[PDB]
Formats: sequence, structure tokens, C-alpha cells
Amino acid sequence: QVQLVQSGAEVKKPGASVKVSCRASGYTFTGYYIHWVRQAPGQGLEWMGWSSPISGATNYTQKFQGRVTLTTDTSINTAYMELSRLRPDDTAVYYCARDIAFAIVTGSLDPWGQGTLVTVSSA
Amino acid sequence: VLTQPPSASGSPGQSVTISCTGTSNDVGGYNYVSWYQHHPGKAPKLMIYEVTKRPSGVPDRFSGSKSGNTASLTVSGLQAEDEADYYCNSYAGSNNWVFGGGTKLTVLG
Amino acid sequence: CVNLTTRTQLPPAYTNSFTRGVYYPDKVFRSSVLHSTQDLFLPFFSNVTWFHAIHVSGTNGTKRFDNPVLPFNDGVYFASTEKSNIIRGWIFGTTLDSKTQSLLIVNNATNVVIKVCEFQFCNDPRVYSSANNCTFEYVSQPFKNLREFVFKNIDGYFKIYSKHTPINLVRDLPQGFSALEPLVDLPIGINITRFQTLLAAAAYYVGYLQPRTFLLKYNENGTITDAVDCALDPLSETKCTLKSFPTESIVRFPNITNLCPFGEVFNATRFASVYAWNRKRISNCVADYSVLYNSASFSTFKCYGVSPTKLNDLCFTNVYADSFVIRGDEVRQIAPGQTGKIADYNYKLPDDFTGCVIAWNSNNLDSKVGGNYNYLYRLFRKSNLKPFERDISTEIYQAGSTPCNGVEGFNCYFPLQSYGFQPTNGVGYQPYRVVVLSFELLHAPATVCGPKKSTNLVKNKCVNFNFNGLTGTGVLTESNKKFLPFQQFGR
Ligand SMILES: *[C@@H]1O[C@H](CO[C@@H]2O[C@@H](C)[C@@H](O)[C@@H](O)[C@@H]2O)[C@@H](O[C@@H]2O[C@H](CO)[C@@H](O)[C@H](O)[C@H]2NC(C)=O)[C@H](O)[C@H]1NC(C)=O
Ligand SMILES: *[C@@H]1O[C@H](CO[C@@H]2O[C@@H](C)[C@@H](O)[C@@H](O)[C@@H]2O)[C@@H](O[C@@H]2O[C@H](CO)[C@@H](O)[C@H](O)[C@H]2NC(C)=O)[C@H](O)[C@H]1NC(C)=O
Ligand SMILES: *[C@@H]1O[C@H](CO[C@@H]2O[C@@H](C)[C@@H](O)[C@@H](O)[C@@H]2O)[C@@H](O[C@@H]2O[C@H](CO)[C@@H](O)[C@H](O)[C@H]2NC(C)=O)[C@H](O)[C@H]1NC(C)=O
Ligand SMILES: *[C@@H]1O[C@H](CO)[C@@H](O[C@@H]2O[C@H](CO)[C@@H](O)[C@H](O)[C@H]2NC(C)=O)[C@H](O)[C@H]1NC(C)=O
Ligand SMILES: *[C@@H]1O[C@H](CO)[C@@H](O[C@@H]2O[C@H](CO)[C@@H](O)[C@H](O)[C@H]2NC(C)=O)[C@H](O)[C@H]1NC(C)=O
Ligand SMILES: *[C@@H]1O[C@H](CO)[C@@H](O[C@@H]2O[C@H](CO)[C@@H](O)[C@H](O)[C@H]2NC(C)=O)[C@H](O)[C@H]1NC(C)=O
Repeated sequence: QVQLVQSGAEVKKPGASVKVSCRASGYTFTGYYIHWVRQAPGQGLEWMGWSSPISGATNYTQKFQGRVTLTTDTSINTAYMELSRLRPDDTAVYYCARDIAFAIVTGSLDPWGQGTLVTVSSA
Repeated sequence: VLTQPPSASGSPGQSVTISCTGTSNDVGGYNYVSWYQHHPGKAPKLMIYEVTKRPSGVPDRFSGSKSGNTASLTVSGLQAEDEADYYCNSYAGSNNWVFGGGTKLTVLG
Repeated sequence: CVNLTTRTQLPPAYTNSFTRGVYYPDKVFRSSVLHSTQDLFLPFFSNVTWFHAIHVSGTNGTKRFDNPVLPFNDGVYFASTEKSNIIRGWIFGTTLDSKTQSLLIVNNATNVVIKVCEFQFCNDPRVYSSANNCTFEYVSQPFKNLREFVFKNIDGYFKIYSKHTPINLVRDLPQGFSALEPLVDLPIGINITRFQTLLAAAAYYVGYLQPRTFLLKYNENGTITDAVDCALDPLSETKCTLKSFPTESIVRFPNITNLCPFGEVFNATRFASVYAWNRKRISNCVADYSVLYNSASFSTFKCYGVSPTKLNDLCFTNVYADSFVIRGDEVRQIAPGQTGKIADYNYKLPDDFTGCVIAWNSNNLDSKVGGNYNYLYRLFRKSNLKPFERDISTEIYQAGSTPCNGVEGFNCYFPLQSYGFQPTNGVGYQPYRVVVLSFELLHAPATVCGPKKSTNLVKNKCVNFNFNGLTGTGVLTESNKKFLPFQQFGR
């Protein structure tokens, strides 16, 4: 049925870039905007930004304007997000969430994937 | 951003209210508030969306409303399986949205 | 647009054209007859003009160029005497610049080209500056000695007659006589009132046609040997007045030569998406529709105001074909006035539409397990569509108070969506192709027609007959008469 599968874990170093993938099975891929969300360990959730699989238009949040990119390969049903130049304090978990509208940005995020764990340290 | 109480207690059977206080043009501007339930580790799950509308699978025991600049949830009936925390979201403005801190729900069970 | 004008302008140069310019009025064979006709001829002993465009001027100089447009009154007689291939062709039209479809006649040393298109001629015809959508084309063999042409245009028909006679005596028009045999009978339907010649010292004579009453003398084999013009003298007027100096059926029609190219639209592979439907124009063909219905590959062959098994004996002027691919249960939306959004946001039909509709199945051709995603259809728009309108504009459709300035966001949306095709579906979501045929006709000679028959000529049993429209009854037999090799029947 309607399923999203997210990629595996990742450990990087300061000054490096990371890129994660989210794959959709079930529904017809084009026709639902996709949001990304980040959860810090022990803190609250925050919003990352959204992308569209039909046109390519994309938008971010106000603070994450510089070092974030995110694309959609509408042939093998996947969407990628890359964050570059990570400070060591950006250890968190990333989720891909699907909207439930039809060619509209509405915001009821369901279903969610599983969640990647990213670790960046100077070791 | 916005916030809400960070603590709450409960007992089996009875009902409690959990709030989310809105700002000038965060909650009271447009009607897109939604609330989620977050188990320890897995993904969230929709508890309520867009005013008080509810998907299929969640029972009627959940409810909600918007008192101008305040959103709320009330659970009239407790099965002790709901111990995790909850989050409130709304259209902040300019294609950018905001979540909330979260509120742990405590049962005496 | 070279500037090679010379500005000499020496008009007056006239010469007598006498006993010159009598053609064959119509395609019949008559022997030893004195016929009388009332038609457009050149008056005997008249004044024709002697254009001398290129000329070797006085000492230390050779430059003049004054070939202007001339009035095309009722037809023209054009005579040339050149030792080489110096003149090449003509241009005909009303204003000659993107207002009326002009006509171009040119030729190589080995090929001739006639084309009717909306030209924008430059000045002093490397000849034109642009070309656009247009109608007709044609190719055949190319057209001292003397060459004479006669140009007529009547009833949406352009007729050209020609003759080549060798002389070497003087530059003037010889005394003597020679008829002009028919050459070309193009259907175009445009209107013409001015013309201009083109060449690549040049001299040609031009004269104008008038309605008169001629008397013609056909000899033993069917060649006009002599003629006399009425209304010239009392003598010739008297010459004119005195007129002296069943068992079965048979149908036989020509071969079936020019088949019509319906093997392209019904056989191609990259048809369209729903909102960018093509439009193919078909003309000048013999179209047989019986091959289509029997093909048994179709599952929807409805019609409107044609009565399919009646049309085969009809001729129209233009036929258009549209083609695209839509989802399954919308073939019931390509019809007279209806609305299921695909009748009023992508494609729209007129109420009094006269055409036909086609729909295959294409389950096993556009299938993709992942999803084809390549077919788009429109979803948002403010106003409906009048018949036969295309919109390939991907503008962002506003749906709120604030102008978004071309930003796909909260209230500004994208107006297109993609069909998700796949093989695990069933009928009703599988892709059906659609081809729509439309017929039109107006004030023009017909080109598209059905194929006529033939019925195994029998000659020795005295029966009916219909030879290409010359219906009758009688006994048929073989003869020894030799026609001229363009005449049809002899009365
Ligand atoms: C992300 O989206 C914002 C749009 O914010 C609002 O969106 C609409 C509701 C409309 O009302 C906009 O005017 C709002 O600002 C984009 O910000 C705008 O971008 C263009 C060019 O800079 C222009 O309309 C405004 O100047 C911007 N408005 C601002 C900055 O408040 C922003 O560009 C989008 N992000 C990207 C990467 O394109
Ligand atoms: C009209 O057709 C007949 C015969 O039908 C066909 O014509 C050919 C063009 C080709 O398509 C073949 O399949 C058929 O022959 C033509 O009659 C032919 O005439 C030539 C002339 O000498 C003769 O050699 C052939 O034997 C004839 N055909 C047969 C079957 O005997 C006829 O010429 C066609 N009409 C015109 C105007 O050419
Ligand atoms: C459109 O194509 C069909 C398919 O036939 C084949 O098409 C090509 C792939 C090529 O291989 C052709 O030689 C094939 O004929 C056409 O259907 C055929 O029609 C002819 C004419 O009567 C018939 O003899 C064949 O048996 C038909 N074959 C099949 C498979 O149906 C069809 O005619 C084509 N469209 C048009 C307008 O002619
Ligand atoms: C027309 O043909 C006749 C020749 O038959 C010529 O007409 C002469 O015209 C000039 C002036 O126009 C007169 O002075 C003569 O009297 C005319 N002669 C005759 C016999 O008509 C002339 O060659 C041609 N052109 C014109 C303009 O008439
Ligand atoms: C002759 O005129 C034609 C058309 O004006 C020129 O184009 C040729 O047309 C013939 C028609 O059968 C083709 O076979 C040739 O291939 C065309 N030529 C080219 C270059 O495409 C043609 O160039 C002219 N000259 C000759 C010598 O044919
Ligand atoms: C009418 O046509 C016939 C046949 O085409 C001509 O008869 C031939 O004429 C040529 C040239 O005069 C002779 O060489 C042949 O011997 C003639 N054939 C026969 C069978 O007699 C006839 O000449 C033509 N008429 C005219 C006036 O030219």
C-alpha cells in the first residue's frame, strides 16, 4: 500500500556534505508535495522545507537558506535532500513526510517514513 | 513560534485538556492547525487536522476547536495506551511553518 | 532586397499584332467544320506593347531596369523571343504582401515549380523575404524560336496555353497562323488583378484579351487552320453572317492513382498529450473509408450528420484530423455540447459539428510498471474554451487575493497534472487513443473524393454506358479515327 522507505544511517565529519533519499511505493508519485522535518535529540521538532515532484519548485525555511538542496527523480520514484557543511551540533534525525492533498500544499503529513540518524563529530 | 504547557497529568477514565497558545498571526490568522502524537522512537501519527477533522482509525474520543488564538485537545475516555507527547502545528506565514515544543502526558496507571 | 533600379522610363513602343492568338476553346474533335464561338480572344490587327527592360544604352554604359507590374484585365497574351533561358517565371497576386495568397511559377533547366503561398515580395525580384502556411504545389517537366503563352483565370480555375514555333526572319511578330494547344488547368481559387515577370537585352510583347465572336475552320484531322474575326469590317461581318469563306450496364472511369495518406495518423507512435492536440490538414487525395470501418480494431466509431455508408460519393474542400490520448471512461466526452472538464478545459467541439470519432485500446503499448507520467492534462483555468482553441501557456493560476508574481506557493497553484498509467489497472483507467475527423467546404473546387468503379467494357451487345459522365445508350465499336492526343470526345 502507500509506503515511504528512507535510507540508512550516516556518519560524516565537519565541513562535509550529507544526502538522504526517500522512496515512494503505492500511489501515483506526481500530485503530492513533500515536506522534510528534523528532530533534535531531546529538543522539539522543527520544519525544514518542502518540494514538489511535478514542476520542481521548492522552498525552505528562513534560517536554512544557505546550505540545503533537495531534488526529485520522477522516474524511479525517489526524492533526495542534501545538507552540506555540517556543524558538529547538527546531530539530529531527518524524516520525509507526504502531504494528503491533490496538487495543493495543505500540511497534514501522513504517512511518515522511518527516520535516518546522522552523526557529525570531529573524531 | 509559539508554545503550550510542558507538563500534564491524568488518571484512567477521566478527561483532561491540553492547549496550544497561538500568536497574533500564527494560529489566529488562518485555519490550518493540526496535532500529532509522538511515541518514543517511531514516527508521529495524525491525531487531528485542519480544524477538528479526523481520519479513519482514530476513534471519536479525540476532539478539538480554536478559541480565536488558542487550540486544544480533550480526550474524554482513557485506555492507558496513550502516554507519549503531542505537538501542535499551524500556518505561520510565507510558506514557512512552525511546530510546538511538546507536552508529555502522564497517567497514574 | 538589392537596389538595382535605373530610372529611365521610356514608355511608348507599340507594334501590330495581327492574325495571332487563336487557341482551342474546348476539348472536342471536329473534322472539316466551320464553327462559331463567342469568347475571350485577341482582336485582330491590334496594338501590343514591346517591353525592353534590359538594354545596352549608349557608349560607356549598359544599364536600365523598368519592368513594372501590369494590369491583369480578363487574361493576357505573352510572347517572348529569346536565344537563351533568360526569362524564368511569373508572380501573380492582388497586393503581393501578406494580404492575398500569391502564386509563383518558376522553373529550372529540368524542373518547373508552381506554388500558392502568402508571400511578402521584396522590391524588384533572393526573390521573396518569407513564406508561411499555404495551399498547393506541383512538379512536372519544364515548359531561333518564338514562345507564346495565354493566361486565363475564371471560376476558381487558372488555365495556361502554350506554343513553340521557330522563326529567324525578323524581331517582329511574323505573319501567318498557328493555334495554341492546352497545357495546364490548375484549381486554386484565389483572385488576381496584377502580375509581374521575372528574368535571370530582354524583349517581350504583351497584349490584352477582349470578348469577341470568332469563326474557326477545322480541317480534316482536327487542327484549327484558319479563322476570321467578326466586327472588324463590313466584309468580315458578312463573312460571319453567311457562315462561309439494351441488355446490361456499362460504367468506365479512370484508374485509382492518388491514394490518401491515412496510414500516418492511424499508425504513428508519439501522438500527443491531452492539451497539445495536433492538427493535420489533408487535401488533393482520393480517400477510401471502407478500409477503416472493417478493420475491426475500433471500439467506438460514432458519427454526426454523415450517415457513414452514404458519404463515399461526396467531395469536400478540407479535411482535418486531430489526435491525442485520454483516460478510459472519457471517450463519452468527445461529443456535442457536454462537460466532464475534458470537454471544457482541454478540447471543445462546436454544436453543429460534422465529423467522426475514433478510439482504440492501447493497454499493451503505453504500459509501464513504474508509471508513464509523460501525459499531461489541464486542471485549473478561469474561463471555458470556444471551439478549436489551443493553450500551451504554463502560467501560474491565481486563486487568492494577493498577487504571487509567478511564485508557486500557498495560494498560487500549478494548472497541470499527469496521468499515472500502469498495467495492473483495468478498463476505465487504461489509455485510449482518440482521432477526430472534421469536414469543411466553402466556395472552392473540391479535392477530396471517393473512388469510382469500372465494369468490364462490352462492345458487341448494344447497351447503356457512362463514359466519365457522358451517359447514353447505343452499340459500341472500335474506330480508326485518330484524335489529337488531348481531345476527349468528338461532336
Ligand atoms: C519562498 O516563498 C517566498 C514567498 O513568500 C510569500 O509567498 C506568496 C504567498 C507571495 O505572497 C509572496 O509575495 C510572499 O513573499 C519567496 O519570497 C518572495 O520571492 C520573490 C522574489 O524574492 C518575491 O515574490 C518576494 O520578493 C519574496 N518575498 C519575501 C522575501 O517575503 C521566496 O523567494 C521563495 N523561495 C525561493 C527559493 O524561491
Ligand atoms: C489503368 O490500369 C491498367 C491496369 O491496371 C494496373 O495498371 C498499372 C499501373 C499497375 O498498377 C498494374 O498493377 C496494372 O497493370 C493499365 O493497363 C496497362 O497498360 C499498359 C500499357 O501498355 C500495359 O502494358 C499493361 O499490361 C496494362 N495492364 C494490364 C493488367 O494488362 C492502364 O494503363 C492504367 N491506366 C493508365 C491511364 O495508364
Ligand atoms: C496500421 O497498422 C496496422 C497493422 O498492420 C501492420 O502495420 C505495420 C506494422 C506493417 O507491418 C504493415 O505491413 C502491417 O500491415 C494495419 O493493419 C493492416 O491492414 C492491412 C490492410 O488491409 C491488412 O492487410 C493487415 O492484415 C493489417 N494488419 C493488422 C495487424 O491489422 C493498418 O492498416 C494500418 N493503418 C492503416 C490506415 O492502414
Ligand atoms: C496603335 O496602332 C496604330 C497602327 O495601326 C497606331 O496608331 C497611331 O497612333 C498615333 C498616335 O497615337 C496617331 O498619330 C496615328 O494616326 C495612329 N495611326 C493609326 C493607323 O491608327 C500606333 O502605332 C499604335 N499606338 C497608338 C497609341 O495608336
Ligand atoms: C530544380 O528545382 C527544384 C525545385 O525548385 C530544386 O529542388 C529539387 O527538386 C527535385 C524534385 O524532384 C529533387 O529531386 C531534388 O533533390 C531537389 N534538390 C535539392 C537540392 O533538394 C532543385 O535544386 C533544382 N535544380 C535541379 C538541378 O534539380
Ligand atoms: C491528316 O492526318 C493523316 C494521318 O495522320 C495524314 O496522312 C499522312 O500524311 C503524311 C504527310 O502528308 C504522309 O506521309 C502519310 O503517307 C499520310 N498517311 C496516309 C495514310 O495517307 C494527312 O496528311 C493529314 N492531313 C494533312 C492536311 O496534313
